[PDB]
Amino acid sequence: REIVHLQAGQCGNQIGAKFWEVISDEHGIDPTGTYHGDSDLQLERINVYYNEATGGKYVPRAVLVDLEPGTMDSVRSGPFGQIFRPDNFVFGQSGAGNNWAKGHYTEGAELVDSVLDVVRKEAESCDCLQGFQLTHSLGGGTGSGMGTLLISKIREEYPDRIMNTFSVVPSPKVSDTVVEPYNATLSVHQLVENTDETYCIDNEALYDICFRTLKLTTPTYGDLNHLVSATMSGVTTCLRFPGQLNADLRKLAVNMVPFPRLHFFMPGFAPLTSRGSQQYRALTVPELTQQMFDAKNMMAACDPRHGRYLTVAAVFRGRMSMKEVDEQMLNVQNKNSSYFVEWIPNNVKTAVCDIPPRGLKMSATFIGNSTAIQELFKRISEQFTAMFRRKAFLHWYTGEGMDEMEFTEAESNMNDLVSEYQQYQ
Amino acid sequence: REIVHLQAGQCGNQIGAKFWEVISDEHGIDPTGTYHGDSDLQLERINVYYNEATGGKYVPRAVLVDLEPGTMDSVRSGPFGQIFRPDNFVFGQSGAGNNWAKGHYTEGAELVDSVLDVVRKEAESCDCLQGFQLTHSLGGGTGSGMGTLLISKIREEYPDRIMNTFSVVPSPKVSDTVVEPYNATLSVHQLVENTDETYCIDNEALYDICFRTLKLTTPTYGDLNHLVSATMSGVTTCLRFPGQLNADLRKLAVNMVPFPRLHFFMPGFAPLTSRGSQQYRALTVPELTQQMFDAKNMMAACDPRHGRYLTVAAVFRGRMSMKEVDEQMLNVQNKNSSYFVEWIPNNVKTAVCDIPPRGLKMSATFIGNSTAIQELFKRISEQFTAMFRRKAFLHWYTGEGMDEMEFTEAESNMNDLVSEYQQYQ
Amino acid sequence: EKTSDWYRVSEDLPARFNNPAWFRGYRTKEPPSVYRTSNQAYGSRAPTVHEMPKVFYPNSYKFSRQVAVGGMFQNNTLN
Amino acid sequence: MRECISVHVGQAGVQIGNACWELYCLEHGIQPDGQMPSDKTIGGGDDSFNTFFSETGAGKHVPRAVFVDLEPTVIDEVRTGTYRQLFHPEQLITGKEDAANNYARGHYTIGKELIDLVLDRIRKLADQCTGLQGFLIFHSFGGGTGSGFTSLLMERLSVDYGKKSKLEFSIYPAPQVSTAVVEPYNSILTTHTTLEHSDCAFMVDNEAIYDICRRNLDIERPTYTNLNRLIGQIVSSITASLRFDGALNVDLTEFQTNLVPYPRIHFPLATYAPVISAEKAYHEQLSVAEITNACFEPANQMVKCDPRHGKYMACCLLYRGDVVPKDVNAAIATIKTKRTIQFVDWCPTGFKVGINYQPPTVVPGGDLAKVQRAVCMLSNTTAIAEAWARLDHKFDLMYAKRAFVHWYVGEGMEEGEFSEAREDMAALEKDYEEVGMDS
Amino acid sequence: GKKKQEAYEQLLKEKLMIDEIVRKIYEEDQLERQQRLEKMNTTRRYIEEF
Ligand SMILES: Nc1nc2c(ncn2[C@@H]2O[C@H](COP(=O)(O)OP(=O)(O)OP(=O)(O)O)[C@@H](O)[C@H]2O)c(=O)[nH]1
Ligand SMILES: Nc1nc2c(ncn2[C@@H]2O[C@H](COP(=O)(O)OP(=O)(O)O)[C@@H](O)[C@H]2O)c(=O)[nH]1
Ligand SMILES: Nc1nc2c(ncn2[C@@H]2O[C@H](COP(=O)(O)OP(=O)(O)O)[C@@H](O)[C@H]2O)c(=O)[nH]1
Ligand SMILES: [Mg+2]
Repeated sequence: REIVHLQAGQCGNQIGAKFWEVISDEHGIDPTGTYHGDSDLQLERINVYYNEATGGKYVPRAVLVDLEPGTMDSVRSGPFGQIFRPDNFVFGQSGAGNNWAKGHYTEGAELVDSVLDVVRKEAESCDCLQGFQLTHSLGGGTGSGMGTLLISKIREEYPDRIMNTFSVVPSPKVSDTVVEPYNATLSVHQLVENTDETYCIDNEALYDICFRTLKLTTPTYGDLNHLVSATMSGVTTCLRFPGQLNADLRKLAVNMVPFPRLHFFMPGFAPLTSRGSQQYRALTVPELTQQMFDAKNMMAACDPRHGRYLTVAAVFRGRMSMKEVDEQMLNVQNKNSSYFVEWIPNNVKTAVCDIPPRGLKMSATFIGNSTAIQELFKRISEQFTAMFRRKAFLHWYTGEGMDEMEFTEAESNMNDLVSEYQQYQ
Repeated sequence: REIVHLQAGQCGNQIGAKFWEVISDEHGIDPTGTYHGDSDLQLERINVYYNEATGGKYVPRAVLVDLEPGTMDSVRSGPFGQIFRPDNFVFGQSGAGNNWAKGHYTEGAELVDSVLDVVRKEAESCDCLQGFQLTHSLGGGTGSGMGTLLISKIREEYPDRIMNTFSVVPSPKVSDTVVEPYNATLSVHQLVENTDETYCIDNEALYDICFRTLKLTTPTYGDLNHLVSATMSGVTTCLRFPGQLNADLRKLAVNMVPFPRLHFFMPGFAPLTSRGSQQYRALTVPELTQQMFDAKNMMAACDPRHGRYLTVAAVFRGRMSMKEVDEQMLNVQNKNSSYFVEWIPNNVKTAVCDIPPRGLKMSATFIGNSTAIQELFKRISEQFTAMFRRKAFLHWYTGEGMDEMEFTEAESNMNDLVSEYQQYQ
Repeated sequence: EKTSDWYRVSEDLPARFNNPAWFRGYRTKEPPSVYRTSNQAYGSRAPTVHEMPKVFYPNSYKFSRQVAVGGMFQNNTLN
Repeated sequence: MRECISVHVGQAGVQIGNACWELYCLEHGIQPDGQMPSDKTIGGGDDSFNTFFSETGAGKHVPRAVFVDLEPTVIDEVRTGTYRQLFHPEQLITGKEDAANNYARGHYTIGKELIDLVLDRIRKLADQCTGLQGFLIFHSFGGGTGSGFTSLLMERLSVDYGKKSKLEFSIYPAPQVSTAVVEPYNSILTTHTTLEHSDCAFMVDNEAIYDICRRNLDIERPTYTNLNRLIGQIVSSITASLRFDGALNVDLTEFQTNLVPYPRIHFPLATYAPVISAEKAYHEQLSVAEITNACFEPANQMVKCDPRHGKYMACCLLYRGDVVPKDVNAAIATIKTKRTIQFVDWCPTGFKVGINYQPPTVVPGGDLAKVQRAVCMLSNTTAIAEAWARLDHKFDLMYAKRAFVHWYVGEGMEEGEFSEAREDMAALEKDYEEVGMDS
Repeated sequence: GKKKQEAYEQLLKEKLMIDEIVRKIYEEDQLERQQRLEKMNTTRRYIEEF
């Protein structure tokens, strides 16, 4: 089993970088390429996210892609930087002024041809290919746009591998770009098109998580990005470490996504305690379920207590008993009866790996398709509606080769989904 | 078995000046001519490319032809240029002028007799000669004009001996000689019925592979001569070293020339890294086979993706099994079979040699007969006829004994040459 | 360096098979070199005690050769 | 006495041979270069060398082989290698220029330069032998000297020794995996020799022995060495009776009249049985039963072809080692009891057997494990027309557009011959299909 | 086998025999460079004295 990682965009690339460290340490590769680790349960599956390099060296399977050249230098000049291969750092010249357009019809194009060539070598090399993977935002031509292109093109050359975009949905309060509403709407259509499990994360929630559970006094994008790194490291765990109830990326999808169109899920790490309560707490399978469901954790800003929980998953890591997991999972499915659709309740999917996260008796990740995501695709649609009506900052998107109908087809797809969700509440 | 080396022109002399460096880098000959004892399989077949001298010293069988002593003031003053024998240094007093007519008709006869005398004297000192070989320039006049005068002269008294040439072909994008399409369409008119095999060397192909792949900051003509000499030493490796499936220069042409007017080929050297990417790459067979199809490391500047391969041969140097040589090559037959001719499931020669060059555990070089040569030929014919229609640069040829019937017959079989590629596409 | 100590001897195999140290015509362990042809792997290492066949059943025509000379018994005699 | 000149023509042969003569020396005690490392003058009544090694007059035990190849590169490697002092300088004939993949440069132009020396050596190597059972030609059924010179020699070996025998262990142009592009051609024209001046062609395709190393053995990424040692053990098992003793031994003449039926269908197969690598053996019981059942198993045939597409005409089973006669008969029963393995309507008994006594020789530094049992099942099958089909089809995808045909015609071979060849195989093709039809 | 060795030292004896006279060519070639330069200057000093 193997999985490529196409970090496109700044949000994406910087997220990809931190993730590669949280994937290295766990496996044991050092900030160069040598295995200076411990057990064999750390090199028995370095074939998945990693490759091989003459002389006990391990290059990450990645196709770093972004326009503004600066991004790549930052990654290289970062920590685990030289690990990435030089001929996979495919970057561009002129940047895309946060225009979903430029990165899909203008700049992206010239590079997209090349990006797919580097991505080809990576995939063509390995025989099996569980699925691809992409890390992007949803509010700039780099990640939101160029990506949707590097997902469409990829899905049409490889239409059987599990795609998985850990996108960062646009935010409600903590905004940053005024063309963000547009950037996102014109994008969700392409994700709702062909993406197996688009895990949606929201800067807002991640922030609160760092201001109540991590009690951090000042969360810098470093920390905020680390939390998402844990989720990117807790879905592919059953693919690179032993387990008592294995569950790879594909399985998770089949036993999660109900109809082939609800592929927007929310994340959640488990033992995320402040440094002043790790002493007062007792990691026990139970205590790893309250800090697992409690709205706060869910990193998407869509309190599931509003809508219903379509299908819930829990890829618990660590060394726990499954009678305990199974029970402390049923207690939930039962007790909270409304949320889990009462008429057709989705017995939460549970999986248990053994190799835990470096320094943490037990751990777990959470994926829960919830009929509440609506209050996220919806807000981005009210923001589109407003600006679109009085054709707002459209003289830039139209001035790229895009027409106007495209925007209406976009708004249609989004509200089409909003109903496709409400029709299960 | 042996092959003599003969070169005419400035570009021929400059290429062979470092060709004799790279062929003595393998045999272990210092720039005087003595052996440096490294293996018995390093001089057991040195007869092929070297001649014995008065004990210890090994003289090359090289004859150097030009109309000026300018490029011969540097081939002798080079770091490895004292090795040549001075009676083979045949030069004229007056230069040509980058023209075919003055180099083939008026001052050709004053030097072709002296060159034909010394190439016969070396040929009579042989046990068994497989053939001759030439390096020259098509755009110029000393390498193209008198160079193809020696093509026609040698074929007269050596008909049954295989004779290949390594000629640089005129540039697609940026010209060097103002009258270079006149010289090529006269030279290509003569080499197509005489040479058993020929190799196209595009200068922008050398610049594309030096910028994108090997990544020299300031390329010079030394590194270009390194790459053309490596693939020219690599094709002929099985003559002088043992191998478990060998291929001399004569087995190549019977394998790649299906029609007597169809012998224009495409060379390439497989392992080419930068100073950074050397480390992040495991040097084995599957990484080398499917990478040769990648057009970025191709040495043609006219990709086969707008053409069709006809027959391709790769000779492999080093200790490798050919199970994975055949298994990865059939993997790059069935995955992309449209660009190959569909009536042959396996149109590939695979040849092996057990002696690799120094510094590389295994190496490879390939020769390709494709359709995209006609894209070079169609473009150079319209480049020729754009200035031939207006009688532009033509009186400099008619002043040296050149009428128009030979030019209208040089474009005639060039037009028959572009006609004999469309039906095989 | 003796096959009677390590294997079980067959008591009829020739004493050439008893110790393989006499096979002195093989290579003298010159590994690592780059210029080492894959065809030099033919008999690259000397056979040891762990190779020698357990039994050996040769076809002695010594009885056959001493009789097959000339012709067989023919009755040219006067009975 | 029972002797057999071993001819190796072409690089392919010289290589399979350099592998055959090590499994021939190490089988006996012949040292790398003759001089049998003797000691205690106690006699041993060998006489088992008189099947492949001829004693000179000073303990050099010289081989009765004749390596021959135009290109002087594969035959010079033997003339300066660990076996430099085994062959007589003359018995390793060489040339100067190769046949560069061309049946013409093998049976027309060059060839003639050596078909007089090679024959003379085979002659002077025939008058010193006291029982020339038959020659064991080893040629590539798909290359220059392989097909070119073999034609010349095989023809010049029936216009003289005629009444004799010529068993041929040829490499078969593989289905897909192919190195030579002028290969399809260089084969439909070499059937103009095997279908006439031969006796039994144990064709062995590279592709098959390029996967049996992956499934059975674990050797992934196998080279020619490995291939040669396996295509060098079959010849041993087939030529053991002529030396080592046992029970129901089988000479070459007899191994033919118990196999090849009508005077043409004589192209069998070959399947060594205990080919499991050491790692495995430890966990299995290679017994007469499994060794024989795992002989008629699709994924074990040395030529890429389904055995379940053709009735097996005859089957010569050559066992070696501890093979209690009873156990062999048992297997043959079970084999006919199975239904997947179908036989013909013109060979009730069909299968023939034979038990030598010597164990399998374990070439030092090898992949095949040290088993106390082994069975080489030469198998004649009507399905061989499958590996024959592909070739003819590919031939007609090229000779239909006069492809790579000048090079051959130039060296001497009127295009008329190519056609005369295509139909030659049409006959043998119809033949196999025909010999399958029943009253 | 010893005759092959003895023929090898004949070439090695002959190896230094050419290297003896190749030095003599360079030693001779340097002499005319001084012979030209001496004739360069003795014509100088006498061209100015006149
Ligand atoms: N199985 C096996 N086949 C081999 C081996 N060596 C060579 N071959 C076969 O030989 C073919 C290559 O052409 P050859 O028959 O060797 O050509 P050649 O004998 O050198 O004759 P010329 O090239 O004309 O001089 C390949 O298709 C292989 O099938 C080997 O070691 N094992
Ligand atoms: N959660 C999170 N958000 C980020 C990260 N890096 C950047 N962002 C935010 O994501 C938003 C989108 O940025 P992006 O679209 O990548 O900018 P662009 O590449 O120039 O178009 C910005 O407003 C950033 O504040 C990160 O590592 N984690
Ligand atoms: N690869 C390589 N090409 C060269 C070199 N010198 C000249 N050329 C090529 O030769 C072409 C011009 O040839 P020219 O000098 O007119 O040949 P001449 O008439 O025989 O002297 C140019 O397009 C150059 O690219 C060299 O050292 N290496
Ligand atoms: Mg050959």
